[PDB]
Amino acid sequence: LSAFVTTSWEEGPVQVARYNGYPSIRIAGDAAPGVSTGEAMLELERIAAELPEGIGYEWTGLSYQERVASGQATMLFALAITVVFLLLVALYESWAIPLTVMLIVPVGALGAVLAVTAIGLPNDVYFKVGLITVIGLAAKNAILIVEFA
Amino acid sequence: LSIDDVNNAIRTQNVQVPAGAFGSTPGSSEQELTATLTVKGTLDNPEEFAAIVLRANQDGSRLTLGDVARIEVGSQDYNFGSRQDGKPAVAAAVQLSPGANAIQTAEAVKQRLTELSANFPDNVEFSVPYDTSRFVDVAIDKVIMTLIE
Amino acid sequence: VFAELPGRIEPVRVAEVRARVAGIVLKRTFEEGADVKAGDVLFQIDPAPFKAALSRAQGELARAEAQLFQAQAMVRRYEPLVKIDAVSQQDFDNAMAALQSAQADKRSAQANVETARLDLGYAEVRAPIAGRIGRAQVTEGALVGQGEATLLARIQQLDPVYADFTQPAADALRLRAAIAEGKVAGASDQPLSLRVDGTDIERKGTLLFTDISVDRSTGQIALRGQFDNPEGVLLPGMYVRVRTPQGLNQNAILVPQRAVQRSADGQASVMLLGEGDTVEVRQVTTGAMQGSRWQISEGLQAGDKVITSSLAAIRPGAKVIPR
Amino acid sequence: VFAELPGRIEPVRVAEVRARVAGIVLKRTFEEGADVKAGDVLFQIDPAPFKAALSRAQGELARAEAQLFQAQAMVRRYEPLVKIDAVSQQDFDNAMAALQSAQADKRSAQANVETARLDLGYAEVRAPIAGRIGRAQVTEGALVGQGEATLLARIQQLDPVYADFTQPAADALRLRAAIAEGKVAGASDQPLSLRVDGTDIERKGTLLFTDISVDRSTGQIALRGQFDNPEGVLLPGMYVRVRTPQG
Repeated sequence: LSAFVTTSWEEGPVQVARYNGYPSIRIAGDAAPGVSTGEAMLELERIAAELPEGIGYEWTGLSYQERVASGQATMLFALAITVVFLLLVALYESWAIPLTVMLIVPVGALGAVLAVTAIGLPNDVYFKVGLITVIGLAAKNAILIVEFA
Repeated sequence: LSIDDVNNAIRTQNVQVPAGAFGSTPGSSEQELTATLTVKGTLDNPEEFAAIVLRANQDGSRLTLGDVARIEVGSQDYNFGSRQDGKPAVAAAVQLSPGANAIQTAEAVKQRLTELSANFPDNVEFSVPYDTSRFVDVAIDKVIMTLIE
Repeated sequence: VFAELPGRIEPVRVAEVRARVAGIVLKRTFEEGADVKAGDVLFQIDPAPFKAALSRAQGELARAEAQLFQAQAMVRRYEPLVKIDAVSQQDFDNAMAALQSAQADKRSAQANVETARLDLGYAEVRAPIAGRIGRAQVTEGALVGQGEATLLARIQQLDPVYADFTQPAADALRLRAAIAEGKVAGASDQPLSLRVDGTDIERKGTLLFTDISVDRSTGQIALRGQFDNPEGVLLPGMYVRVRTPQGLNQNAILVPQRAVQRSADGQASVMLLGEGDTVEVRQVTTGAMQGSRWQISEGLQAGDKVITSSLAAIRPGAKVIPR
Repeated sequence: VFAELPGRIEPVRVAEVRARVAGIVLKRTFEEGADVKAGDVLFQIDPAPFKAALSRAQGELARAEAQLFQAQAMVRRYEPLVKIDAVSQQDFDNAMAALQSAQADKRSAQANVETARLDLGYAEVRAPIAGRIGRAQVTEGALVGQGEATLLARIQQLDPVYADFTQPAADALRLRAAIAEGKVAGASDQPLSLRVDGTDIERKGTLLFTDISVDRSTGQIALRGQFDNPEGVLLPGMYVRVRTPQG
């Protein structure tokens, strides 16, 4: 082979990564302790806005699901509030009594937020559903008074 | 020369080579630079294809593909052709997948094509000479107008 | 630098014992495989015609000798008579001319007899060289010598032996260029080392000949070395590997392989511990590879402090603690 | 415009030292790979028959010389006698004719002797040209010259060398047409540049010959240039690429 083959050292990729049919570079990381992911991705969008035109970014997996959930939480809350209000007016044959009792929601939210901030846990799905359960049970407590009233 | 000769020459000379890497497993306890061999097997441009050797003698004279054939980059097939308003053009028909929105899908296709319109060469322009969705749009609009009156 | 080249064992002298005269092989005088001396009779071919030719030549020689005897007697008788003028001077000169002609004819007849004797002796086939004789290519009673010179046997000399090995032409040109540059000193005096495949048998030898012509089919140059073989272990034709020196580096710098970095352009570089424990980038050229160490042809000098660890975690000009 | 054509290095003179006569190689008088001069003895073939033939020719020459001496003596004796009528003019003319015949016979015998001597000298295998001798194709004790001219050795002249390279005939015709039309000027005076593949060794040369015939199997013409090789770097048979000016 030495009669017709020469060897020259170059550099090349030992692994090639493609995403959605375009050549891609996969970047992974973890947030610092005490730092939430959401502010991190916001800063990352700010950084990517400074990249040269034509260089793109996309979220995948956990980040994708987190983006969707952070999107959906607010309409969840709105739908819950409207449905409880409508069943509140249905039961009491009045609107004023429903407004009266729905005034109890912020105090339960107050307690949940103060506790989670005092112990320092993040706004996880666990705290989220615990807040929802507190919300329902505060509603029950308010009903137990307002019905006899 | 026969035609099967040129066929076999093209087949044997325009082939990728999976060479490998030296220092590969099982690797000796001594050597420490496994590295790729990366042989060039395929040809990229018409000039290289014209350099395909059909017959070569010991003295140095070579018969090449370019001596007997015209090499170029053309269409794989010539059964079909597309014209628009008397001018040659390229076109493609999109056929909907079952159970999908139309106005949202048509708007998405138009918006994606418009976003790619930022990247078409300047001499080329896109168009949508055929679009069923518009009819549907007009149709529903007419219906809603009836629904009002 | 040593190159392991492929070669084959050859005998120094090969004698193809072939029949020169047509005839029937009557007897075989040698036993196959024995050592034979020069002049030993190996085959006997029946002389039917050569004996007759020798007899005819001998008869002609006898006739010439008879005429010479007659001329000698005539001259001996005429010599005293011419002094007393008993015969004319012309007759004496004629007798002397006849005597000289007879001597010349006898010499010519002797030459013819010698030629016929050599032709006949080409029937007692003898070993031209000493050595070990192989199998006989013909058996007793077979016809040989008709048309072509039939091969009868082969004789080979087994000590010393040659190793004919081969080297790619490009490698030879590179070696010559490096020697010319002063990069590598000539290793003509270093003995070639010969190894038989599958065995631990090693022999030492000397390079004799390097061909100036490149084989057109293989693009390689042939080389011939000579190896002593007193025990007869090295047999002709055996495929052998020859370690031949590719010259001597006097200032060979060998660095651990994990200390050489390569850039995107393929240029090789090394991290050096500069003054003040600063890390500097010095470009180098890598030569050959010995084990796990790169040979460096340029870019390094004796006493240089190269970094052989943590290379991926160090930037140029950064401060490090040398261990 | 320069065209890089493939070619090979070929030595100016190649002498295939072959055996002209049949016999056993008794000795080899040269070391393989050394430089030999013209006329140097390389192989000694056993001169068994040719020595005898030379002896026979010498004997015939001696007989012719003896007859010539007899004729000369006869003519010398007869010359003064014819001046005094002591012998007939016819006898003197016969003696002179015999003397001339003897001289012719001596010349013929000398020619035979020289033929035999050259035949014998065709057994001391001498180098026809000076140059480097290669490996001996036969060893001592081998029978050579039987039937065919057995190749004994090869001698090559390494300075200068020729580069035999090849160019497509269509390209040559296009260049010639462009010259005839006047678009390009003939580059006959520009030197060829030979490069050895894989090395930086570059050599200048001159175009010697362009072939008129086209190779049937490939359709390309052969060209020969000459390159100086003082250092012996260019070895025969090496694949080289010759850059030739195209006008």
